[PDB]
Amino acid sequence: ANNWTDILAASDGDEWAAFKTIEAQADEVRAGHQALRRAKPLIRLWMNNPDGSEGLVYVGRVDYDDTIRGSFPFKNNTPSQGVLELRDDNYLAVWLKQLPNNPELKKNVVITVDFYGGKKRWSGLLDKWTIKSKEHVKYLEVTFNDDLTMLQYLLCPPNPALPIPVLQFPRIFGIAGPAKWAISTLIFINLFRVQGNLWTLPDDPFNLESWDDILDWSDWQCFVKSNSFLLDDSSVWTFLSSRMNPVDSIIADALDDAQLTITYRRVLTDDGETAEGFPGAHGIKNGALVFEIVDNSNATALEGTFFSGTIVDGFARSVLLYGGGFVEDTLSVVSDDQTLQPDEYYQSGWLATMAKMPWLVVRDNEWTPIESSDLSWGPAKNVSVIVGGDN
Amino acid sequence: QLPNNPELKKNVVITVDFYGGKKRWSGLLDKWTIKSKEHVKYLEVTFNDDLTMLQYLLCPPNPALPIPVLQFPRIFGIAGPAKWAISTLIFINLFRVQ
Amino acid sequence: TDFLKIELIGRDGSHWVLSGPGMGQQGVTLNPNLQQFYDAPVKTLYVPGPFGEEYAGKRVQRREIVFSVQAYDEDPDTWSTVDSLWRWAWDYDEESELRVSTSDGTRFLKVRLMEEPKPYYEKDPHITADNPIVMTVTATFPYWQDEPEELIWTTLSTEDMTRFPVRNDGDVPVWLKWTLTAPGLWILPDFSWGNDMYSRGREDLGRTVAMPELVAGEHVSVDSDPRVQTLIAVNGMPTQNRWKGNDLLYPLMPGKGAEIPVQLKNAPEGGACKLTRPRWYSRPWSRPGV
Amino acid sequence: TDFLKIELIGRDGSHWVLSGPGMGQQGVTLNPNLQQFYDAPVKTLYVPGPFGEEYAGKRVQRREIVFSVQAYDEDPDTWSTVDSLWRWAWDYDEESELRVSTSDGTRFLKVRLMEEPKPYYEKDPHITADNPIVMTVTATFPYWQDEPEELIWTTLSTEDMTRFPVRNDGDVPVWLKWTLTAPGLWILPDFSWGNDMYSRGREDLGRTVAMPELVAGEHVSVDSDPRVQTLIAVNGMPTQNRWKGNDLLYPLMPGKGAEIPVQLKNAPEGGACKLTRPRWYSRPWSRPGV
Amino acid sequence: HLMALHDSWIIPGLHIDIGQRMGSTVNSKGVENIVWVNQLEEMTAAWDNSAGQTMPLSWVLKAGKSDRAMSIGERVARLAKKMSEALNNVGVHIVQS
Amino acid sequence: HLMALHDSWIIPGLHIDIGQRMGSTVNSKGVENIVWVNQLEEMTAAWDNSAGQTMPLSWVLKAGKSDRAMSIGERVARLAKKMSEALNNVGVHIVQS
Amino acid sequence: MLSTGPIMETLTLTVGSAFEIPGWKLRGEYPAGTTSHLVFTDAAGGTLGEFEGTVSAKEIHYLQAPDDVKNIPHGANFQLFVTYPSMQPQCLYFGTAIRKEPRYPLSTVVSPEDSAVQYKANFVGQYIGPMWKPMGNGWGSLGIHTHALISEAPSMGPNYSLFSSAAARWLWSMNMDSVTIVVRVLNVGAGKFNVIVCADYQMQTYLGIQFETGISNNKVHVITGDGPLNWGYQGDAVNNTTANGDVYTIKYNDLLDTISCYKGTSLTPLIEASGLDVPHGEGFRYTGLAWNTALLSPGVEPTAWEAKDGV
Amino acid sequence: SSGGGPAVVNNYGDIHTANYDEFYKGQQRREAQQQAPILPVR
Amino acid sequence: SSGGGPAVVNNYGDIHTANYDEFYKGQQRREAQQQAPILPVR
Amino acid sequence: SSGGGPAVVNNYGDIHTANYDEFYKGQQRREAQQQAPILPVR
Repeated sequence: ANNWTDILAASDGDEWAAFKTIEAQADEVRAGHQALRRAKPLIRLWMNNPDGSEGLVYVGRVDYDDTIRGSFPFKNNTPSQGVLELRDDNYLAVWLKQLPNNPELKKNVVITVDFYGGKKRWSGLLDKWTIKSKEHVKYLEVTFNDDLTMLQYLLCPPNPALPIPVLQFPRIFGIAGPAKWAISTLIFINLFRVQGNLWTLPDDPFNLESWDDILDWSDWQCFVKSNSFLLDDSSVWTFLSSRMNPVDSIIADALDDAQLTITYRRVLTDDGETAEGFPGAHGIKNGALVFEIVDNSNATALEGTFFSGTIVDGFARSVLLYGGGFVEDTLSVVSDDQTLQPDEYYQSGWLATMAKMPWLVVRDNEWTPIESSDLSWGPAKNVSVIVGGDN
Repeated sequence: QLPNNPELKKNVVITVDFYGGKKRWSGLLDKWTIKSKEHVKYLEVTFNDDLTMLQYLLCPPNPALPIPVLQFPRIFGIAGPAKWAISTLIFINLFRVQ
Repeated sequence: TDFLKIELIGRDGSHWVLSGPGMGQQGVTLNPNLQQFYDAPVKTLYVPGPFGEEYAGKRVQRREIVFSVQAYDEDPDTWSTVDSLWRWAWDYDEESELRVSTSDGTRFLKVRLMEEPKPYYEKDPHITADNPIVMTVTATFPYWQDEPEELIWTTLSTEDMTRFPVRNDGDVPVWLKWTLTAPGLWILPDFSWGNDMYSRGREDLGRTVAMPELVAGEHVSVDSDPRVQTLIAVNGMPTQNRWKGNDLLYPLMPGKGAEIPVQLKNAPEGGACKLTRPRWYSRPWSRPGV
Repeated sequence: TDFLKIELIGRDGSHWVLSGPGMGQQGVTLNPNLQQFYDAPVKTLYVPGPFGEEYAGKRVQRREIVFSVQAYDEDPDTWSTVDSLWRWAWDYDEESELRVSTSDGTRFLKVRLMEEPKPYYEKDPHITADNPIVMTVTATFPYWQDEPEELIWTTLSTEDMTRFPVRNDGDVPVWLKWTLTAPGLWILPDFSWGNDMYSRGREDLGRTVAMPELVAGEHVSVDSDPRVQTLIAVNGMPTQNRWKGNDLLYPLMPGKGAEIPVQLKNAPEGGACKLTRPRWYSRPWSRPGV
Repeated sequence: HLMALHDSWIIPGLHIDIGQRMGSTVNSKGVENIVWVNQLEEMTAAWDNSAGQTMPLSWVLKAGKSDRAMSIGERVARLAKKMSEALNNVGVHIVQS
Repeated sequence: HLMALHDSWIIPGLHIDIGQRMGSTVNSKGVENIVWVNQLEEMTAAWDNSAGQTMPLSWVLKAGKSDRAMSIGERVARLAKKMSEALNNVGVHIVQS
Repeated sequence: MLSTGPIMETLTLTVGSAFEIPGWKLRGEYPAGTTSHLVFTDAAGGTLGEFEGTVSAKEIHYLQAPDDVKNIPHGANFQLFVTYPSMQPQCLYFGTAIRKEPRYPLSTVVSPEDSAVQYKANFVGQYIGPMWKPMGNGWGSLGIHTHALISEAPSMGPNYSLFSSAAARWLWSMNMDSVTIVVRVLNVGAGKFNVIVCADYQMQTYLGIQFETGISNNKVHVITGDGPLNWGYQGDAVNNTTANGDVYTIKYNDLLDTISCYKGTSLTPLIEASGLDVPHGEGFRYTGLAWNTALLSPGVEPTAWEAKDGV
Repeated sequence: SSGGGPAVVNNYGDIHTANYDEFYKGQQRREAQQQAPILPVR
Repeated sequence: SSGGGPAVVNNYGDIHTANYDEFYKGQQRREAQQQAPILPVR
Repeated sequence: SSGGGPAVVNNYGDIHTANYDEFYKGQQRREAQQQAPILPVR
C-alpha cells in the first residue's frame, strides 16, 4: 500500500517522477498480462501403466512449434473432439504409430494441453489417429475425445447398489434433491458400482464423516466432489430418473434447467497438484479425473445476477420470480442493487469472474480488439407444452 | 431493437405480395442474424411460412374435453370425405386451443 | 532538403539520419520511392443500397512501408561494419522509431521488419562497398504521433473537483489516459464530443462515469484506447472486475476540446490525477487543424 | 574479392572454391544474382486489431537458394569431367556444406538439391566447353552455422558440481545438447534467460531440472531442440518414461550467458558431462552484437 | 422436373398454382414428343441485389416429387421427422408396468 | 486402410476378392515393417471419359472397416437405418391396450 | 517566404574531442560589436548549455573544451543566434546535435539480472497471493490464520485442514548470493519454522535458520536442505525463547560464506554458521519458508516477511 | 478491347477473384433453408 | 516454351478456369452414391 | 513494387493458386470435429 504521499516522498517531491513510477508499475502489470495471454501451450502425452497398475505414466511432450496444427474446444456440458496434427518424423507421432502393434503397451493414451501454466487444461482420451498424405507428404492427424465422454459410457441401472443380472428393482431409479448434490450423487453411485460396489453405501456419500478412513480409493480412475445433502446451497431441487440411461443423458435436462456446469480436472500429481473435498481425495493417483458440478451462472441464486445491460450504465441485476406452480419464471429487476463485491476482487493477481458479480463486457465498435462473427436472436415458439402418455 | 424493447410483442409477420396481392407469402419471424462480410454488417431474417402452425397444432384423443382429466378413447378417429374430414380435424383442434 | 529530416532510432538505440541535414553521416542514405509512408491506409465499407451502395464506415489499415536505403563507405571493411550496424538496428519482435521532423514538429512512427531485408546487388557487395538494402517494414499502429500532452492535478481535500483543458489538434481521434491515485472514488468524463457512433451524440455530451472505490495502495491507470484493458491497478488487484460492465466509450474527436471535469470523493489523504492526451496524426507533417 | 570466399564441400567430400581467392581452380565459378543467400527468410504473423492488424509473432522459413555456377575448361573432355564431378558433389537425400569466409570468420550452410539442376545452353555443351548450371538448393535449417562449442567435465567423486561457461554471440536463440554418462542422478540448468514464452520469464531465471536416476549403462543424450526427443538412452531404455511430465523448455537467448550449474549425485564411479552449444547466425557474415 | 422461368411468359401463382397439374418437355432424343404431366409442387421466387452478383426476381418451379432424386440432406431430414413422430407415437402407446 | 491401385500389378477381383484378407503397408516412420492385415471391404472401379478431366478405369480399395473413420454423412445414414429398423421392431412388439 | 528564417542544420559531437565550428562556415558581414551565442536545450526546453562565438570581421568561430559539451546528449536541440549591435538577437541556424562516436549501450542500460531486488509480504489480506509457490505437499498446502483471539495480525502457515507440514517458495529469485531476510514472527504454540535461503528451483538444497518452540525445546538451529520438507541440523543449537511479534534477521554473507541470525536489534548474531556444503550462485538464489508441527495447530508462523539482496 | 481480356474473364467465370468461404456458406445457407422447417423440434 | 506458361498452370491445377458449382455438385453426387443405398425407405 | 503484383494478389486472396479438394476436406474435417462426439454409438 504505497500511498501517494509516500510515492511523492520517494520521488523527492516530483509529481512527474511519481506518476512515471506509477505508470511503470501499470505497464509491468499489463506486460505480465500480455505474456500470460501469449504464453505457449504445454502438450503432453501420458499412457497407462504397462504392468496394469494405477497412475498415468508420462510418455512425452509435443512442442507447439513442432505441431502442424491443433484445435481444442471447451464446451458447456457437451463432449468435444481435440485434433492435433504432427509430422510423422515426430517422436510422439512415431510412438503413437507403433502403439497399436506394440504388445508391451496399453492401448489408451491421454493428452493434456495446459494453458497459462496449467490453469486451463484440456485433457482427453485418444479417439484415433490417421496417416494422411498431402502431396506425398505424410502426417499423423490424432483425434482425442475430451474427458466428458466418460459420462456417456457411465450409465445408471435401476439399482446401482445390487448385482445387475439378478434383480434390478424398482423399474427405474429415481433420486431427488438439491440439483448439484443429486447430479453429483448419481455420478458417484454409478462410479462406486462400476469400481465394484466393494463397500457399503452410506446415506449421504458426500458426508465425509460417514466414510471410513481405512478405505483405499487409489484404484479409482474417476472421482466426484460435492457438498453433502444438508450443506448443498443449490436453491432449486431436481428429480433424476434412469432405466439404464447414460448419465449425461440423465443429467442434461437438469443441468440446462438449473444452468449448472460440469467441470472436469485431471489431477496430475506428478506436477505437484493435489485434490480435496471428496472421499479418498488424498490417495488419488496421477492423471485421475475429478468431476464437480458448479453454478457459474448464478441465475437461480437469491441475490440474482446480471441478465442485461447497456454500455452506458453497465449491467442490470435481476432476480428470478416464480409464478403459480413454479413452472414459469420471470425476471424482476433489483431497483436498489446493493450486493457486495466478492472478496476475491480485492485480492492481488485475481482475474476470474465470480458468479455473483459478472464483470466482462466485450464491446464491438469501429476500433475493436475482437471480431464479432454473428449475433442471432429468435423469439419463443410454443405457448403450451403437453407431456404424458400413460399414468 | 425488438428483442430488447419491452413495449413490443416478440412475434412479427411478413407478407410478400406478388401481382398486387394475388400471390402472397406470409409467415412468422423464425429468427434474425447480424452477419459481417468484410467488416460490412447486414441483417438476415428467416421467416417460417404459415403452414408451420399445423406442426404446433396437435390432436388429442378427445379434443372436446379437458386434457389432464380424461381423454377417451385411446386414439381419436374421424372418417369422412377427404377435404371435409381434414378441415374438420383442423377446425376441432383450433376450437379446442381457442 | 532542409525542409524535411528523416531519422531512424533502432531497437539498439542507434541513431541514423537517412534524409535531411546531416544525412549519410552514418553511412546510410534513403533512396527515392518510399511507399505507404505519408497517408495512413484506410479502407471504406459499403452496403448494397437502392442507388447502388451506401457508405457503411471506415477502417484504418496497418502500414506496409517498402523503402530502400543505400549503405556506403570508402573501404569494404568499414562498409561491412556499416551494413552490420544497419542490420542490428532492425528486428521483427521489437519496433524501431522512424522520426520525421519538419516545420510542423517531429512525429515518429514505430516500425518493425515485416520480412527479411533484401541486401546488395547481383555481385558481391565488397566490390562496390556501396549497396542498397530493400526493407519491408510495417507499422501496426499506423498513425504518426508526437509526445502526448500531460497534465497533473493533485489535491489534499477529501472532496474536490478540477477541469482539464483538452483539445485535439490532429486529424484523427485520440484516446485519453488517466493515472489516478488511491484511496478515493473518481468521477471521470467520457464526453461524446457530439460523436454519433452509438447514436447517443448529444445524449452523451456531458457523460461522466464513476470508477470503483479504490482501496489503499490501488493506484490505477485508466486507458481508453481499445488496444489495452481500461482499468489496471499497480498492485495487481482486479479493479475492472468491480466496475460492473462500465467503460470509457468515446475518444477525443478532432477539432474538439473543452474543460473536462474530474471529481474526487471519499479520499481521506487527498489524491492526485494525471491526464495524458495523445497527439496522433495520419501524416508525417500537416498544418494544425481548427 | 579477397573480402569474401565461398566454398562448397560436396556430399562426396569434394572441395570447390566458387568465389574469392582461388576461385575457378576446380573449373567451376559462381555467377552473379544468387537469391535468399544472405538473410534468413522470416515471415511475421499478423492478427486483426483495433487499428488494423496486430503483430502475432514470427516464423522462420527454410531457405530456397537459387544460384548459378559456370563449369569451364579448355577442352570438352576435361569440361565433361568437371561437370560430372560438380554434379556428383550434390544430392537430394544427403546435404552438402556451403561455407562463407570473411573477416567475421567462417560460417556454413547445409544445403541439398531441391530439384533437378538445369545445365548447359540451348546447343550441346561440348561446343563451348564452358556452360552454366542453374542450381536450386534448399536449406532445411535456414541459419548459417559455425562449429559448435563443446565442453567436457569429468569427475570421479560420487557428488560433484560444475559451472559451464555459456554465451550466445549469435542473433538467434540456440538449443543446448548434453551427453551424460551413467549411473548417477543429474541436475541440469534450464534457465529462462528472461524468455517469457511460458509466462515464467522471471520465475524460471534460475531453473534447474532433475533427470531420472540412470542405471548402469544407460548413458543419455539430452537435446533441448524441438526437432529431437529430449531424452534418448543409448541402450534403448525408455528413460523419458520415468521423468514425470517434465522437460527442457528454454533455448539460450541471444546476448545472454553465464556459468550454468550442472550437478551430479549418487554416482558410484563418477561421471562425465558434455555440453554442446551451437553457434547459429542469420547472415553469412555480421559484426558481433551485444 | 426442375424448371427455371427466366423471362418466359409463364406467371407463377397466376397462370399455374401449387398443386395444379402442368405438362413439361425436355429436349432430349427419344422424348421430345412426350409431355411429362405433374402437379406443381414447389415454386421459389428469389432475387439478389448485391453488386457482385445481381439476379433479378426469378422463379424456379419443381413439378412432381421423388424420394429417389431428393437430396441426401432433405432425405435425412424427412426421415428424422418421420422417425421422431413415430417414436413419440410408440412412446405414448407404451403400456405401463 | 484406403489404397488406390493406379497401375499396380494387383488385379482386384482376380488376385483379391471382397471379404478376403490382404496385408498392406504405409511408408511412415515407426511402422514400415508392420503389415496391417485386414479383409478387403470395398473396391470401386471408376472412370471418366470427359475431355476436360479424364481418368482411365482405376480401382480403389478399402481394407478393414472402422466406425470412427467413417464420414459423418455415412455414419448418420447407417445410424438412421438402424434406428428405423429398431423403431419398426419396437412398434411391432407393442402390446395393445 | 517574406520573413527571414533559420536554416535547419545539424551539429556533431564526440566524446573526448573538442567541439568546434570553423569560421569558414559562418560567413557574412559582421560589424564591430556583433555577438554570437549557441544555446543547447533538452526536450522540455531547459537550457543544458550556452556558448559564445568568436565573431570576427567576416567569420564566427566556436571552440569549446570537450568537458563543456560532454553533458549534451544526442537529440538535444541547438539554436545559434547572431546579434548585431543595437539589435535584437537573430537566429541563423537551429536543429539537433547528433553524436558521432563509439556507442556504449551497456553503460547506460542496466540488465534485470544486474539489479538488487527487495520483496515484501504482509499476509494481512487473508489470502496466500500469487507470489508464494507451495512445495513439499503440493497445491493448497498453505493457509492464513487470523489469530483474532490476541491482538495480532494474520500469519501464514500450513493448511492444517490437510497437512501438518508445508513449504513455500517465493516465486521470483534473488540476484545476489548474499541475502537478508527479516521476519516478524508469532509463537502461537509448539512447532518448527524454517527460513530458507540459497535454495534451488525445487528447494532440494538450501541453507536455513530453524526456530523450534515447544514445551522445553525453545531453540534455534542452522539447517541444510534435503528436500522441501527434510533438513539436516548443522552445528549445535542455540537456546532462544520466541515471543509474539519477534523480529529475526537472517543474513547470508557470500564472501564470508556465513549464514547468521540476529534477534531483534542485537548487533551480535544469535546463531552463526560458516562453510556449509551447499551449492551457491546462479540457479541457487531462491528463498522461502517452511513449517512443521506435530499437532494440527499453528506453531511459529511469520506475520511479516521481508527479503532483500546483499548484506 | 473487351474481347480477350478481363471482359472475357468475366465470361470465363470465377477464374480470377473468387473465394471458397462465402460459396460454401451460401451452399450451407441454401441447404439450411431447404431442411430447417422439416427438422423436428425435439 | 511449355515450362513457365499455361502448360505449368496445368501443373499448378485449378488456379485458372475452374468453377465451384461443378465441384460442389460432384462432391454431393459422390456422397449421395455412398449414402443413398443405405438410407431407409421409410 | 509490391503494390500491383503478386503481393497484392495475396491481398486479393485465393484468386491464383488455391485448390478445391483440400478446402472441401478441411470443411468436412471441421464439421466432423463438431459433430462426431455427439453422434450415438449405436
